[PDB]
Amino acid sequence: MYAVFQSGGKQHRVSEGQTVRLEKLDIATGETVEFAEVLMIANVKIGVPFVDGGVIKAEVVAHGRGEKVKIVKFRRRKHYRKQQGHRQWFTDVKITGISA
Amino acid sequence: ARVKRGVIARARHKKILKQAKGYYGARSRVYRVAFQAVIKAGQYAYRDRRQRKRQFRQLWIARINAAARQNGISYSKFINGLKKASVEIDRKILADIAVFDKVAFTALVEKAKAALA
Amino acid sequence: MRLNTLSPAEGSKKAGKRLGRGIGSGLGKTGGRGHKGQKSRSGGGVRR
Amino acid sequence: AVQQNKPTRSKRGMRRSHDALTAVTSLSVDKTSGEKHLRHHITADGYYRGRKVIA
Amino acid sequence: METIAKHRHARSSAQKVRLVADLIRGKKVSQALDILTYTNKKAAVLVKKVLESAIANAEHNDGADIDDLKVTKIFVDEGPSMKRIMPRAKGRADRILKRTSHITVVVSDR
Amino acid sequence: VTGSGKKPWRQKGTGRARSGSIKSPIWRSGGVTFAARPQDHSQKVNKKMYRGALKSILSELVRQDRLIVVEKFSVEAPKTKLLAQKLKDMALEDVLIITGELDENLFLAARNLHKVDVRDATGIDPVSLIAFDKVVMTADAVKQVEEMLA
Amino acid sequence: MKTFTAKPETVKRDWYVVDATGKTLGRLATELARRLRGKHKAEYTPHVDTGDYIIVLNADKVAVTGNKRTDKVYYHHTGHIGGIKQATFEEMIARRPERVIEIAVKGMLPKGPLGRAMFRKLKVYAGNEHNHAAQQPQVLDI
RNA sequence: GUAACGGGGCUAAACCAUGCACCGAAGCUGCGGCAGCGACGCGCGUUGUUGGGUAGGGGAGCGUUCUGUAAGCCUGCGAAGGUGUGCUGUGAGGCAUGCUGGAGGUAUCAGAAGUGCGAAUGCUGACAUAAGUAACGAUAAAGCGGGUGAAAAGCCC
RNA sequence: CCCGGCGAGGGGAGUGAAAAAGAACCUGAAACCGUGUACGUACAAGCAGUGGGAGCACGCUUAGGCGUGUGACUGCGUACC
Ligand SMILES: [K+]
Ligand SMILES: [K+]
Ligand SMILES: [K+]
Ligand SMILES: [K+]
Ligand SMILES: [K+]
Ligand SMILES: [K+]
Ligand SMILES: [K+]
Ligand SMILES: [K+]
Ligand SMILES: [Mg+2]
Ligand SMILES: [Mg+2]
Ligand SMILES: [Mg+2]
Ligand SMILES: [Mg+2]
Ligand SMILES: [Mg+2]
Ligand SMILES: [Mg+2]
Ligand SMILES: [Mg+2]
Ligand SMILES: [Mg+2]
Ligand SMILES: [Mg+2]
Ligand SMILES: [Mg+2]
Ligand SMILES: [Mg+2]
Ligand SMILES: [Mg+2]
Ligand SMILES: [Mg+2]
Ligand SMILES: [Mg+2]
Ligand SMILES: [Mg+2]
Ligand SMILES: [Mg+2]
Ligand SMILES: [Mg+2]
Ligand SMILES: [Mg+2]
Ligand SMILES: [Mg+2]
Ligand SMILES: [Mg+2]
Ligand SMILES: [Mg+2]
Ligand SMILES: [Mg+2]
Ligand SMILES: [Mg+2]
Ligand SMILES: [Mg+2]
Ligand SMILES: [Mg+2]
Ligand SMILES: [Mg+2]
Ligand SMILES: [Mg+2]
Ligand SMILES: [Mg+2]
Ligand SMILES: [Mg+2]
Ligand SMILES: [Mg+2]
Ligand SMILES: [Mg+2]
Ligand SMILES: [Mg+2]
Ligand SMILES: [Mg+2]
Ligand SMILES: [Mg+2]
Ligand SMILES: [Mg+2]
Ligand SMILES: [Mg+2]
Ligand SMILES: [Mg+2]
Ligand SMILES: [Mg+2]
Ligand SMILES: [Mg+2]
Ligand SMILES: [Mg+2]
Ligand SMILES: [Mg+2]
Repeated sequence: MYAVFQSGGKQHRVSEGQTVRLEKLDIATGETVEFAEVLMIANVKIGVPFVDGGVIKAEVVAHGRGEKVKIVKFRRRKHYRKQQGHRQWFTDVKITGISA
Repeated sequence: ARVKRGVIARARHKKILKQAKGYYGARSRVYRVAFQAVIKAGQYAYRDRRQRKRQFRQLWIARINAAARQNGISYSKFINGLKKASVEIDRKILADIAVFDKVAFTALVEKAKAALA
Repeated sequence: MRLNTLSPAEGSKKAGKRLGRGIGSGLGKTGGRGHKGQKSRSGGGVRR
Repeated sequence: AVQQNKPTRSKRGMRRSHDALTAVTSLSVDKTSGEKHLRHHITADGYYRGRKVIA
Repeated sequence: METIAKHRHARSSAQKVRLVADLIRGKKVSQALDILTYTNKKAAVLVKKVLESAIANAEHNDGADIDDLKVTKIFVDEGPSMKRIMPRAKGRADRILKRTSHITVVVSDR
Repeated sequence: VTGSGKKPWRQKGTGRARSGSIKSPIWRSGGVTFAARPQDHSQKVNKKMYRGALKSILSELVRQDRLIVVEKFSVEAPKTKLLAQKLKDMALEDVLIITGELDENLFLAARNLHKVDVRDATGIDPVSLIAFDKVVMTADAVKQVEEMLA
Repeated sequence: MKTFTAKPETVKRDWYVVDATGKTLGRLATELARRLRGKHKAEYTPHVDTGDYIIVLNADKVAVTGNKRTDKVYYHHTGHIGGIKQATFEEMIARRPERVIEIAVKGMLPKGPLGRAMFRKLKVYAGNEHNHAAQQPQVLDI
């Protein structure tokens, strides 16, 4: 069984027991989040746009920063160079139940 | 207050040469070349964080098109149908369903067909 | 009050310009002199 | 005429791919003295094909 | 039980000596000594003396038997170059490098 | 730099970077581009700013309980052992002692104690007031330091 | 999750047989190119050959519109100076009729190692017979 | 050398008209993050908006050597340096630690600069490349026996 | 003591806290040159990377994926001053 839900301006196809990395949620580790807008559940219920009664429950398992990305900007012959680092925050959630 | 540059200079050159590991010839060995190689690698990586989003969407669309045409509908009509059905499932998920759950993809096509007809 | 707990007043000690020390500085390469001409030159510039 | 670009260590290695020496495939054994020798050459003790030919 | 001999500062470029070293790498020492005997190279003479030294070291110091020994490792490193001046035409001087080599033979019964 | 002013090689034709002096700062063994000269690093301190700083320092020493005042500070003989014992009785170790006048015996007693300095009131300086953990002042020295600073 | 990729060692490639008789050259070629590349499969992966083996029969009976039978010219250069050679469609059909389809498909396949690998799965025959009954090709109508 | 559709190919996959889909950018939106400027409130929140840049102006920092703080602190139970590895910050960077090293190092807050290099046909040293290539310097010329020697075309007879 | 030309050079032994402090001697960077191992590479066209990515090898705590090395194939892509 799997469900499709929106979180962090992205969509995620998940089953129970899966750990899913999302954009940071302002929720503590251990705490339960509910994704009540569920686009699809296949055991096939297809939302228009959301499956009536569909909730995915999940435990927040961790917050953290992803791998460092280096931003290099360089304009050849124009005496311009700029570097920046980036680490994107994430929230890992473990899916606990799907229910239409 | 004379300052010798050796220790700091070494550290800087080593930092660049570490980033140039795996590069061919002078590009992994020689500072002058490795520095250019590392800058260019960074320019490309910047560009390709944008291109990656283009390339994956292009891949998903191609797969949705294949799967849609197996179910007797073009990509362009399929997407129009899902929009008229008010299905907001994005191309990443549709392309994944197209591969991994062909029956659910068939159900999406049937929903899309019903919306157009 | 010790010799390692005295600070100058804020704004009293601005750092000097150091020309010709790389792109980041904003004064690299030409050192704020622009490109060529008499005013770019060492000892260059017209009298009062 | 001279190179416009320094040839690589790779290219140097590739040119030298034909420089390897060939070992003597086998040494012959004199039928009398039992000495190893180059085939069709006399032994170091001056035998050839069982006969003491030099001294 | 590996036993080494080296000829350090041998008067030959490493390139020239390496041609000979490649013939005997991995061979049994009896086969190696035969190969070197019928290799018509100055380097064969140099490498053979180092191999004979390594064998003698293995027998005397390490209590080996020649019949068990193989050339387990052999390599030639670049030694110090002697710098010399070659007079060329029109008063121009060239540097001659008289290249030297460090020859290392390792013999073992494993 | 010691050397000739001879141009190392001709301006044109040799294929080398143009040279003018063997003493060029670009060159090994050449001059230093902006060779240091002996400098006077002394700054002016306005009289009033000096005196103002001393008053601020002295006032902080009082607020921090680092200024101790005595009626008298003396040792009998010019003997380091006497001063060392006198100081450890007072719970002192690192101390500027400021007296009304230069006394021979206290000066000589303090000389081999690195943590201890003995001044007259005239020879106070702002660094020493801050540097030493405590400052002992004779009552006479206080009178003179007040007279100094007004 | 990461998007699926086909794996070359696990790809299922089916065998098909197409009759070229009376088909418009270019309109057949695009459908061949599509299927050789595997663009018809949901498992389509740009860097993997996911396509099918395709037998084309009756290549000599492929059709072209207009005056192309006489006027479509195939050029190649031999690499020797002045060595520009030409053949009309009708001459190509007479001499080497499989080449007409093969050339049409090759130009519609990706360039590079993978595109060349994709082309190897196309088996063009001048006539109505093939040697590949062992591969059990299914009829594919275009 | 096709060579005046980018190619294949196309009789539409051309052109015209009409219409609806879809693709398509670092544009716009979504989600997360950072910073500038300004409000409105109490350096914090909320909210608006801005953040492509050469010359160039303005602002804020990193690190290096040296002076004080320091007769302190760390260090033979292993300093600096060297070399890996891991962690960490928006960046210059920082921290930790394995190995090497074998005696120095130096927080903090201040102070001073021989304070940062890829270019200057830069300067010095080292080391490459061409390359085991050209060449081995008069085309008067060598051959053999014997000797000596670890070895002899070249030395001795 | 041993190999070697009563060599050069080396291997042992011994000294020393250390000889990978052995006199070409403190530390011992880099270019440059090797030996070994893993992976790739002999139908393949270009600034040699970057984005995607299979396979293989070696390690690891869902027994799982993960990490490290490599990088077939593929989109994009003409160094720096
Ligand atoms: K200026
Ligand atoms: K001089
Ligand atoms: K004293
Ligand atoms: K260390
Ligand atoms: K300090
Ligand atoms: K230079
Ligand atoms: K060479
Ligand atoms: K690529
Ligand atoms: Mg110094
Ligand atoms: Mg390296
Ligand atoms: Mg500027
Ligand atoms: Mg200029
Ligand atoms: Mg101008
Ligand atoms: Mg100007
Ligand atoms: Mg001048
Ligand atoms: Mg050129
Ligand atoms: Mg060769
Ligand atoms: Mg002359
Ligand atoms: Mg000097
Ligand atoms: Mg005065
Ligand atoms: Mg292309
Ligand atoms: Mg022509
Ligand atoms: Mg986009
Ligand atoms: Mg935007
Ligand atoms: Mg903008
Ligand atoms: Mg800007
Ligand atoms: Mg200091
Ligand atoms: Mg400088
Ligand atoms: Mg340099
Ligand atoms: Mg520059
Ligand atoms: Mg040279
Ligand atoms: Mg030769
Ligand atoms: Mg040549
Ligand atoms: Mg030749
Ligand atoms: Mg010749
Ligand atoms: Mg001669
Ligand atoms: Mg000799
Ligand atoms: Mg003779
Ligand atoms: Mg002669
Ligand atoms: Mg004679
Ligand atoms: Mg000796
Ligand atoms: Mg050591
Ligand atoms: Mg010496
Ligand atoms: Mg020492
Ligand atoms: Mg040393
Ligand atoms: Mg081919
Ligand atoms: Mg191949
Ligand atoms: Mg090529
Ligand atoms: Mg390209």
